[PDB]
Amino acid sequence: MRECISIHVGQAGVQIGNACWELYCLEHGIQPDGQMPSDKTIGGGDDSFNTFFSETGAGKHVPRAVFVDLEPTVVDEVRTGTYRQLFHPEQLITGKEDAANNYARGHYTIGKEIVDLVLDRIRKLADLCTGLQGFLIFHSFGGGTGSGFASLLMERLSVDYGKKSKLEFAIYPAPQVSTAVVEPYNSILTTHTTLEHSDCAFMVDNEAIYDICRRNLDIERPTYTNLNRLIGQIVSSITASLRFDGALNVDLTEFQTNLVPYPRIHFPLATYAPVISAEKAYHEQLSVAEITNACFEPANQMVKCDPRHGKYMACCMLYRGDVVPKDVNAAIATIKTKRTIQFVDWCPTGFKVGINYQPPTVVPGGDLAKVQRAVCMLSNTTAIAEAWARLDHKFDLMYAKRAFVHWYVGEGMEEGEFSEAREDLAALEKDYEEVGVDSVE
Amino acid sequence: PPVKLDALWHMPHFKKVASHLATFPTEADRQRALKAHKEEYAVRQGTLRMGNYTH
Amino acid sequence: MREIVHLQAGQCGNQIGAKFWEVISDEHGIDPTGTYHGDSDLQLERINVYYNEATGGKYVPRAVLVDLEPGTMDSVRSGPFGQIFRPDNFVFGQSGAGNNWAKGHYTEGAELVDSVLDVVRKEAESCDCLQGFQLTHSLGGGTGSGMGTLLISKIREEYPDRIMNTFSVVPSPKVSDTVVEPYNATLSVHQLVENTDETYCIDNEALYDICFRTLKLTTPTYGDLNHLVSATMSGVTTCLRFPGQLNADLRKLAVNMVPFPRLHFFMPGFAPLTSRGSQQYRALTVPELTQQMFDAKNMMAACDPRHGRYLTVAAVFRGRMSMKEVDEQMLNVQNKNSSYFVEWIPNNVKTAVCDIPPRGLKMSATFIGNSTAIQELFKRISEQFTAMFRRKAFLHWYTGEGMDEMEFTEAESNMNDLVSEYQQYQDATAEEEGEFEEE
Amino acid sequence: KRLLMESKDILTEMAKNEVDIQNQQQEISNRVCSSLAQKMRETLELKERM
Amino acid sequence: LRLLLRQREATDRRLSEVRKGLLINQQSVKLRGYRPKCEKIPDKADSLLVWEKKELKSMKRKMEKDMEISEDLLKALASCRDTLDFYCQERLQAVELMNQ
Amino acid sequence: KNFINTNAADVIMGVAKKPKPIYVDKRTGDKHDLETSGLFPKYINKKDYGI
Amino acid sequence: ATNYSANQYEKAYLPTYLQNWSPARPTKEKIAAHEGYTQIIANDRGHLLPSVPRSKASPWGSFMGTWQMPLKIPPAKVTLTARTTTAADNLTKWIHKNPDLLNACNGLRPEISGKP
Ligand SMILES: Nc1nc2c(ncn2[C@@H]2O[C@H](COP(=O)(O)OP(=O)(O)OP(=O)(O)O)[C@@H](O)[C@H]2O)c(=O)[nH]1
Ligand SMILES: Nc1nc2c(ncn2[C@@H]2O[C@H](COP(=O)(O)OP(=O)(O)O)[C@@H](O)[C@H]2O)c(=O)[nH]1
Ligand SMILES: [Mg+2]
Repeated sequence: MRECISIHVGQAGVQIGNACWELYCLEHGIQPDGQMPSDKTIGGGDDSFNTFFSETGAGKHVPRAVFVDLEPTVVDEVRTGTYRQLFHPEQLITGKEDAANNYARGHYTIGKEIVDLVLDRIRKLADLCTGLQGFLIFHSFGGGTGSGFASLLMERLSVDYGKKSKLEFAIYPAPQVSTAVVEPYNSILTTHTTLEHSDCAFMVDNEAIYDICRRNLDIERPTYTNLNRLIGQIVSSITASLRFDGALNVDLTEFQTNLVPYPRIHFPLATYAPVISAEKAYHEQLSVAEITNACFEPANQMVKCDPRHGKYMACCMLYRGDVVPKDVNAAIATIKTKRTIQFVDWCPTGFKVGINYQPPTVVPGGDLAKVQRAVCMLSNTTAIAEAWARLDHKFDLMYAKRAFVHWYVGEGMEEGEFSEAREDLAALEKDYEEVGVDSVE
Repeated sequence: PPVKLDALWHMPHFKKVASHLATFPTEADRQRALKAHKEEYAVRQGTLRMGNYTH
Repeated sequence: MREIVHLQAGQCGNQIGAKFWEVISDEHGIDPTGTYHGDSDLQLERINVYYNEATGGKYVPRAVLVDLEPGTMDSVRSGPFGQIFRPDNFVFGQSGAGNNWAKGHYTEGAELVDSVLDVVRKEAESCDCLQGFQLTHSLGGGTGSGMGTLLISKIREEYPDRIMNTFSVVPSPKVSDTVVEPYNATLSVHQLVENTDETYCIDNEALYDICFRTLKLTTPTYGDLNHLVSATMSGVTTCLRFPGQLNADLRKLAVNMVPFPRLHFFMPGFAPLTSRGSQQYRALTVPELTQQMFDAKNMMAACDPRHGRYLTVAAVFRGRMSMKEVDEQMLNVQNKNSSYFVEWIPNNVKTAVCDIPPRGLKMSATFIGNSTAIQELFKRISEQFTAMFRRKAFLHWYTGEGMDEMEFTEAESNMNDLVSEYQQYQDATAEEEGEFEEE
Repeated sequence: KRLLMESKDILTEMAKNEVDIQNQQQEISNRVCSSLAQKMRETLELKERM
Repeated sequence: LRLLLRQREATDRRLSEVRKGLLINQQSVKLRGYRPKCEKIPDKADSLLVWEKKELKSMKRKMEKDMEISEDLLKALASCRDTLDFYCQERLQAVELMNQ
Repeated sequence: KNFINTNAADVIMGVAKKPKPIYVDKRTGDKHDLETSGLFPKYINKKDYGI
Repeated sequence: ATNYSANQYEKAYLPTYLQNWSPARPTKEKIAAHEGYTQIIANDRGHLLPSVPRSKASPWGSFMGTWQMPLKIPPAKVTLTARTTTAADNLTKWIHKNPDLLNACNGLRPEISGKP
């Protein structure tokens, strides 16, 4: 009955989908063909896989995912790889030419050709699903496809489906390292469009994950696979309460509702704990107090901004494994009794707690050790506003000379939209200021 | 000792735009709240005067 | 899918494109017959980007070799990979240009242009979704500098939105082999700045210097020059031919590399260049690759970038690496030499990674940089053109073909305004806005 | 020269205002806590007669 | 400039003492609410506790303004110090073969 | 020429390039023009329809 | 054309329970009774008579394709709770800027809730 349909867009979307779907198949017991390991009866159950997979005639399972991209090679790799016979051919949608780091190309010219086909495929998947819980949408703010076509898909998805949740996993630009020069323009223009068509977001930048992997997992030269595994672990802990039973289960709509205080503040920051290697794991007790203390370290957030530069407004907290409510409450009380963690005034009780039984599985060839208990964290705070200020800094000092804008205009987008988007981000920053203010009369 | 404490540059065109969110009930509360906000600007941390107290 | 049509003009174009096709044939596993004898599957998955299918499991290159004198075409056809080219694509006149740009452009190139447009239309209509054209020529000659510009001007009109690269051989001023070289250079750069997407400026003197001091060859012939240039041309589109961790291609590079349409001249470079003992003593790593890439003795143009501000920089890496080392090194090189990058563009560097290493190697990297120091070549061309065109010397050859005199004047004017806007972007300040935000 | 002239006058006031505001605060609490003892003596005194 | 940073931390340490004092006073009034209703009758010492609060709020201000004038001077000290070194390299640059 | 002014001036004063409608028809990229395929109404609205 | 009501069985036919997860057509809950018989309002081959009135809307339905929809589609969810006085106006102007989207069958019909 539970149902999340995946709408992964872009190169980042496709690679994150590869990691997540390998994790899901290993968790549920699927083999790379798409079969159960035996010739088991369809009169048996373990139908938990129904939240992600769909049954066919032959007793085979098909994912509820639509990898979309506008360059052929990334999806040709998944067509040719080990999981080739797992995905339906018609689900993996590609295009002949890509936007090439151009939101304008990906929004008005190239995206508008493949809007209809992917909409039809999502419509068929939603037809298959019985009680649809939500749409999970993964993309980046730098790449032209994953910015422009994702924005346009969101805009049309809001029309086609008014109520349903559209969760947003996003790759935010890092404060220092960058794989692009024009990416402030994309990262400026996509958020102005998706400000009014979005429910929750989980922006992550790769620099902080680089720091976490180099500091905790003892890998001095990891690769994007090692980041994708961590992202897949985050999504797994999000959907665990849907999949398997728990002492206090929590849907998607619950932690959507208790995380967005105002209609233009929908930007939480993730956190996972513990992330430690086997050699370190052999030496440390891993208890609820330890992991919940590690979740609040400003050296563990995968967004390069310190919560000590702001105030938390909401905190969704997701425990998993061999955990006990009494110890959870003791740990949260200890967290509360600390001045280094500061809350806003109109949020006296700012926690939403969920508990799941099954420990997270371990993928062979991964990085993490096998641990009996873990925790995910989704904190909405105003310490994100400095990141928006830095993005405005870079966008303004590029936009003064009117650089790179000939590309967009020649594609066919008006130039006043640049000014309008920058003004709306200024308005959003001032909104963050106003909700950060305290009132004492 | 390097002494760095400043805000990243923004163009004066995009300034002075009013906010889109109005939360406080009355402007009488708003002005007092923002006045009290201005005063801690030498003791707040990070940037944009939104941190926790220094020390 | 995403095809490239290769224009080849002049003797320079023919020899360097011959080496270029040899390099890609060895990279993709092609025998002198033309068949595929490779072992890996990725070697024949996207081979349609440059090749076309022929019966017997044959692949014919998507190349157009154009020349006004038949003597070069014989050497190209009798070379090592000579018979791979389809004979109908060879297009050649019967009379040369004599290093006369006017002869190549107006009188004699006007007859070959119809047939070569027919052949390039043949090859453009063959492919389904053509990305564009990549042309190879020299500016100090008679046909590549001459009728090559006519080709560029006509096919820009016929196929506007497609991409065009030009691997132009510019004149070195320190060493030269032609007296009338400045005239052709200045009458060609105007056509380049008006109708071209990207231009890579390669200099034979720079290549000679690199072969002298880096590879330490006793005898540097033209083969090594062409091999270096062709390695660069392969490193540009390797990410289009092969999959990687972070993909990119030519339009991505152009969009993130050209801030305004007038400034499209780049200095290229190749990272792993070592001799015998150098190979023995040197461990091929990412920081060493970045260090040698940014060493100014490694550049293959004739302009030191310690005399200019690096407008934008691109690196396309080759092999299987860890992206943390790549990004850390590029942040390090951005922070250290702080003054050498313009300040009104944060993160002036654009990166790409392709998995397949070049054949014979475990890692490699390619640099494409736009800096203002490239105006050092236009200043030198303009001075040597002033000294010549002042006295109306060698002018009867050009004016006998039927051109007027104001063409030199307007070419020099446009060249001068190009370098003027380059210096305006040179001495530009970031924390300042005016004259456009008055509204 | 100008900032050096400006600095020395400024630095003394920061040190001078530091000690006085430290000194004033301790005077506030001693007088205030004395009155609480002054309320204690009367309540103990009335308790005797009760 | 170096002297100013320690004068900056010296005053900020006192600002916590001003802040700690404001908690001490408000803590006491809560305990002053614990007394039974016979003792709950307001007295003169309650006015003194209110008198302590107004001062600490006003003493908070002088230390608040203490640092705001400290910051603006401290930035101007940096820029002059910055450009002074910048200008030094200009004249030092033509003596590079000299002893200097 | 104050090229920084002119380059800004050419961008700000101008119009977009209108894209022609194109639709993709298959799980791999297949661009087709939309105004002649018969998906767009075209002939029904124009002309002396029914006369 | 019309969507009737299965009365006590209308729970089985509701759009979400039929796995149609989108905006759906409304259902006529009450039926009125007509007395007497019916006049003829069309010629042969279904031509409406000169006297009978006709609707003025489009005779070919109302679909809006991708290349016909506006470039800035406003959201369905409009919740004017904490918005300022002008900001609620500006969003509402964006809602009502394009009447052809609202009248379109595929077009959005947004709900507006709260006030500044
Ligand atoms: N964490 C993570 N980030 C990625 C991954 N792939 C790409 N990115 C980020 O995405 C940004 C650019 O978007 P891409 O996904 O690379 O490319 P795209 O989304 O297809 O957009 P186009 O290239 O214009 O077609 C880069 O800055 C990368 O840092 C990935 O696999 N993992
Ligand atoms: N780098 C390089 N330069 C070359 C090559 N062949 C010729 N040149 C240079 O090109 C110039 C002559 O070009 P030219 O033959 O006149 O061009 P054409 O008249 O169009 O055929 C000479 O200065 C040579 O140094 C080559 O294979 N590589
Ligand atoms: Mg891409």
